[PDB]
Amino acid sequence: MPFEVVFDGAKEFADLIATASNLIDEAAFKFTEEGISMRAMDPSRVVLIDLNLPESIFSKYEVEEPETIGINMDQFKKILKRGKAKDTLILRKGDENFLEITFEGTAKRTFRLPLIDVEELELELPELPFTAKVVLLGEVLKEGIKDASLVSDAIKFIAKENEFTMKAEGETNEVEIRLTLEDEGLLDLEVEEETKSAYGIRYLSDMVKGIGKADEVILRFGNEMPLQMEYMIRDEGRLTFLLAPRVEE
Amino acid sequence: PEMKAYFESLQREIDRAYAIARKARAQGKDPSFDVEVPQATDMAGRVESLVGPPGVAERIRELVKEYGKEIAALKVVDEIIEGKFGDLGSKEKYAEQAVRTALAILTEGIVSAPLEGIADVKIKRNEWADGSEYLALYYAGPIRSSGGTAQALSVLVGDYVRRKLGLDRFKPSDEHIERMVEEVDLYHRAVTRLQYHPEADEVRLAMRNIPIEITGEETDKVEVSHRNVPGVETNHLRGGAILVLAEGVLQKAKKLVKYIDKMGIEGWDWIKEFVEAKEKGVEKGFYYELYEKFRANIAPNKKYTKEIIGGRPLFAEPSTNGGFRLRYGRSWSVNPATMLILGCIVTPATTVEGPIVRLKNGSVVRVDDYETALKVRNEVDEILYVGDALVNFGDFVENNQTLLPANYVEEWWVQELVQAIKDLYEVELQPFAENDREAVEEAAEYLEVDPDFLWNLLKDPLRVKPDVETAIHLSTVLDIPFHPYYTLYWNTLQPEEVEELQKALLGAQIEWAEFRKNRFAKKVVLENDKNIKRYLELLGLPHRLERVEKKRKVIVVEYPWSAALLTPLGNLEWEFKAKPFYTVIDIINENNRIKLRDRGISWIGKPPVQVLFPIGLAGGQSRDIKKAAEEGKTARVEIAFFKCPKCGHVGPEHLCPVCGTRKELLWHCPKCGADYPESDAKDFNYRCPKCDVELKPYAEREIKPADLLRQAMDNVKVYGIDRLKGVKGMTSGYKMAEPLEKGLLRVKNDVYVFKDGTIRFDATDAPITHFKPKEIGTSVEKLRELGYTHDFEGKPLERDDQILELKVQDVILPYEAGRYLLKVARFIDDLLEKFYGLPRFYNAEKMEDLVGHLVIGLAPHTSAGIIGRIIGFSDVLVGYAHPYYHAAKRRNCDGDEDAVMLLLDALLNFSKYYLPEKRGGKMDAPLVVTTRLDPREVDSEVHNMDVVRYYPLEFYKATYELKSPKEVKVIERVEDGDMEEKVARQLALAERIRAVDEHHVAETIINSHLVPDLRGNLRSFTRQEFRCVKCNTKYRRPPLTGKCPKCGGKIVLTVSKGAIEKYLPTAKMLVTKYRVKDYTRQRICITEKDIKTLFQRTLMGFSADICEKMVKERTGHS
Ligand SMILES: [Zn+2]
Ligand SMILES: [Zn+2]
Ligand SMILES: [Zn+2]
Repeated sequence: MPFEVVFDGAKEFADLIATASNLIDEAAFKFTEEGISMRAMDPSRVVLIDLNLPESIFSKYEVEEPETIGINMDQFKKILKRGKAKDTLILRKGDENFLEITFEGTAKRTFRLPLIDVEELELELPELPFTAKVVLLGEVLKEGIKDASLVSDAIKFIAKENEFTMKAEGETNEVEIRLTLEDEGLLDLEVEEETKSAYGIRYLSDMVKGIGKADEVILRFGNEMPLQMEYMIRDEGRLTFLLAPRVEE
Repeated sequence: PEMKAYFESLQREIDRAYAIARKARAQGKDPSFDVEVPQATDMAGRVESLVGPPGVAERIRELVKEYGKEIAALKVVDEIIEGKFGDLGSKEKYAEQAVRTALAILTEGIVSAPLEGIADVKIKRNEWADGSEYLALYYAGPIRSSGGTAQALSVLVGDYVRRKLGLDRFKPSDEHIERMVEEVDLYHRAVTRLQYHPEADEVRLAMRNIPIEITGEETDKVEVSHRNVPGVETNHLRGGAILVLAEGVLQKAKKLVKYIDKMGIEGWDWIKEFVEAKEKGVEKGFYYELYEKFRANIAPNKKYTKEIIGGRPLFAEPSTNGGFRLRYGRSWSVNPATMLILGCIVTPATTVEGPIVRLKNGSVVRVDDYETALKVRNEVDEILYVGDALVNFGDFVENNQTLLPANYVEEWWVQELVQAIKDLYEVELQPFAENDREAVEEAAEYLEVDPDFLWNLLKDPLRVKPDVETAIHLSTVLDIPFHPYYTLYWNTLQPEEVEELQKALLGAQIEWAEFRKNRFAKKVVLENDKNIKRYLELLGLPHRLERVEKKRKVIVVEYPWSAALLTPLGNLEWEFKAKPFYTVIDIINENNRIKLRDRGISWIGKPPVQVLFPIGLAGGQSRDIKKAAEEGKTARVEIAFFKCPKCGHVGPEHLCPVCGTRKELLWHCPKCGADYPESDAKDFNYRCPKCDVELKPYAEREIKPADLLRQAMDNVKVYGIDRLKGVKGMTSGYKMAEPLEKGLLRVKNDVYVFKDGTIRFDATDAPITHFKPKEIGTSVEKLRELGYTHDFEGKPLERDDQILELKVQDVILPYEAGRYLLKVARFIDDLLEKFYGLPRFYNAEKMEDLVGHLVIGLAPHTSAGIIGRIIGFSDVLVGYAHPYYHAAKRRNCDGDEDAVMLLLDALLNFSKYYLPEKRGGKMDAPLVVTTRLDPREVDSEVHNMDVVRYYPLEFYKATYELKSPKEVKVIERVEDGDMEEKVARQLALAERIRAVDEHHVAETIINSHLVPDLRGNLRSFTRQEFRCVKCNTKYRRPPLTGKCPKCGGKIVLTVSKGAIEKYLPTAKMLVTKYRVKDYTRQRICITEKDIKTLFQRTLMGFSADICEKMVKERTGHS
């Protein structure tokens, strides 16, 4: 159960805590020898969060016995709120059920917080082909979602062979975001067949609020298949989100 | 003479307060000339407080003391009926004064039934049945706060009344009985859920057996089917008839036979048969037999049923008896270390020990004081041991209550010690006190112990307790059982876990030590992988967990817990075996050198009023008087005015603002339109010569506060006022106005007032026995200045940490009453300095300066208030009382909270003219004060001295025969929340979830709150109340109208869709956090109903959705 891990930087992980806190409210990061992971769903049934952080992201990584602890998103979010990326993030847990967050930067800040007993049911995710996998940047997703969410609440995703488009309609205000490979915002296209689906942009707003500007974002979804969006962290970590499609109009 | 001299000092202080009350009252600024409230010497003065008669106090003192109140009451009834107090009139008056007076004598003036309970007493005739006369009792509104016993006893009095007058028994007809049964059912189904629901046969027969009839006016606006019933005046629901009928007699049937059998009245065999109808219910260890007797008892199973229906159903462990540890005391005490962590009154105390607590890291440590709980409170997982509690022997529990066996305490063990050395080494040692140096010296010589340790042991056995080696050394010689402190609860689980446990201990690393031939282990090193340590956790054994040695769980039991652990096993010499009808301790004591005793075999457990000024709706929305006087709003209400004969001023003021002469009352004739001063009204005997009607003091007219409020600010010369509000209507009989200057000082003194004109602060107290100055924080010099001279040991009061007894007129109020009543004292001082012109009497500037003054305590449905004296302050919001200050008779009427007021405040602000005429709360008015409470200086003053931890052996040895708490002979043989409570439910419920081992069973605790949400959402759902913006009290019809025809505002509807959506995730997250059946339909039906009403296909059921997961189970199984 006692373990210690030292990760360099505080702001890069604070973006993950920010995205998670804005997409989930109660989660318990499970700690394995391969790294820190978390497979949970928002308690309002809006998104599905799957955090995969290997030990390669962490500078120091010391485990005695793998176990699972619960971390509040709010409190831990407020800790790394003003935490500078030039600090040294230190996670330490000993015999007692306390969490020690030592910062070795301009001022050593050894922290301590209790760890509640979360009863999170470890649920997995099945595998099936989506036939629509796109590789796009993050900033294009930012400006593409924040502008269309004001004119409508649902956005339609359509991907064809070497063609990508995201059109959303409404009462008297239409919009579309069409990108191809020869553009400057779409990296890669792995679309094999015609794909079209509808989703809620209101989930996509807070879902993309924590994304970066140069982070490669990969989306996987289908026609009647759910929405999947995963992106890497420091080229090794992977964060995957899956939300159910909209069965309404 | 000490308590007598203190009573003399109290009498001098009351004489001074009466002198100031007369010098200030003589001014005429109050509706009284002299002091209206008298003092009572004893119960005789308190009986006359209700109805009198004025002069029966001598007969009470001469007959109650001699013959007893049962016979003296009948003697007084005989004196009233025979006409010894004066000619009253018809038989209804003599019968009324006899019932009210006799009721005041039997109840000792504790209840207010002759005042607010019984409306009238009328003799009627049974013309519809035979034509004979009978007695009819008319009850008023407030009847529930009077207790069910006395309500029955009154009827018995009627049985005597008709016996002395010559009336006849009442004959209920069929329509009367069926109507009363209908009133019980309707009153029981909707108004108030009673405890015992009566049956038609016993109401019919029992009602037929009742001699006189009882009824009342309309109490609850509940229409009945049986209308226009002969002999019944109203066609509504009478709450008094049901509470006196059902809850009065049927509830107290097991005591009413004792009253009837005690007085000597014949004709009550039906209640006796009713009591009799309630009686239709080699290889064997001794401890096992005692448990069989404990299970065979009906009292713990029935009370366990009442607590299991009156709370959480099927959540507590059936094996471990939850509740406090049964600690008897002499006629509650709870460690406050567990109050804030997690029925009866929870009395706080810091003298007893605390329970043990399991930490979060795996260790288990005990919490004896409140400081440890503040330290380990952040790692508490569950609360195995609740705590301790003192249960008085004279605990009034009727309906065949048995006395459960007493726990094996450390005091009876001291008694076992002094009798062991007394029977073996003939050493005379008196326990529960300090002995001479000779007896303790030789006892220390034979027992090889420390005399000082024996002094502190005999001094305080709970504080000072021996270690394990002295206990083993003293058990194998005196043939005495082991020490109770180091005695585990071995009778808590099957012996298989013990049989496997000793085998798990055979392989453990156990080291032994030898001290005075005592072979006792020092530590045990054992792993949890071989056997679970759940039984060890149930034993309450402090241990430590360690997993840093690459091992799973290596727990170690160190000294002195190791020796105390291997002591019952006989140091692993004899092998324990699971035997039928033999418990663990029985088999241990079967073959062992040290005996054992089962310790735990028992477990138990607004209104914002500032002035009596009727403003009505003229104050706007908050009835602000300042806004009405400022704007100019008039109040067309019923009020009275006064008249000044000399000057000519007319106003609600008592004293003439212009002149210096006192004005009198004004009487307006209701029929005519003339006003008659008080002087002219009393001349015509308050009768108008023209109209033959009664001159009413008040009348409906207009009120202009702009010209009234201004005439009062210049009197006391005040200008800083914030906001003042009055009442909607005067509930008193005369409806007399209150001087506004009092409110002008209340708005600046930050105090509030009630309808009775007294500033009564509601508080909660508790009876105590003894305490120390350290717990209250009082110096020795202060206690010496209070009047304390010596303790119960006769030693002078010099030691600070010394047990001191409490006197009669002593109260310890919290900080809230100190600052508030301090502000009230400043209101009286400010009231005396400018409004009365008299010097200040309190002269209190700080909270501690209030010590020494006198207070008055008034209880609900009481006409007398016991004068007290503040002696200290407590941090807890509740106060402390004394059994003499707060008697045991007044506690049985379900009265816990009391109203606290000041002496001079009531002496200068209370007026009898403010009595209500039809309505009334739990208490009416402080009509009589009581100060003389001499506690039998010749008789009981000595009995009170020896009460400090008087635990005899006859109780502990005689308790194994399943006695009753009512059998006082065993003692006489030796005597001769939505914020705190909601979180408390969220934590205790989780503790119950941890207690049931993830095995949840359907229950109704939160569902008790979910049903009103279901019927409220479905009920208000089809209502759709339309309320426009401008008009609020103008509701629109449920059909749609488009817009409000009266006002040009949109109509707002209340379908209850957005207000209830806040309480749903509260329990929805808890219900969603577990898969249980029979409740999923209620949880998902309402939210799916909201979905269907308002109108995201979820990929899968990961939010704990039992819908897809469950149906998938059934479908895949088919
Ligand atoms: Zn005058
Ligand atoms: Zn008249
Ligand atoms: Zn309107």
